[PDB]
Amino acid sequence: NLTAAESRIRDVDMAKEMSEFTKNNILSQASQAMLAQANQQPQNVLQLLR
Amino acid sequence: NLTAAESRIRDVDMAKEMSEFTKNNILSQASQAMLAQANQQPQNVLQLLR
Repeated sequence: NLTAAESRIRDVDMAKEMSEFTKNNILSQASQAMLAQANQQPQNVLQLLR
Repeated sequence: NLTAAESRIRDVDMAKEMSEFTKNNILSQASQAMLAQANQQPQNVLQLLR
């Protein structure tokens, strides 16, 4: 029984944690895509200058 | 007569005790099979990771 409680504190439910891993990754990839879009505005500013 | 009483305390009825032997063994074998089933869940957890 103590093993059970120990595990409930210590052992992660790797199913849910896998889903959180998935999620955090795709949020990172998306975020990077948003950077790749963010940093393209200045070049049309240049098109106004050029 | 005292021999009879002695035996009733001391002498096991090996028929019944044989049946208990049978029983305890098959419970052990079954239990082990349940372990062999128990320890296969984590590998489908891996299939979620992999």
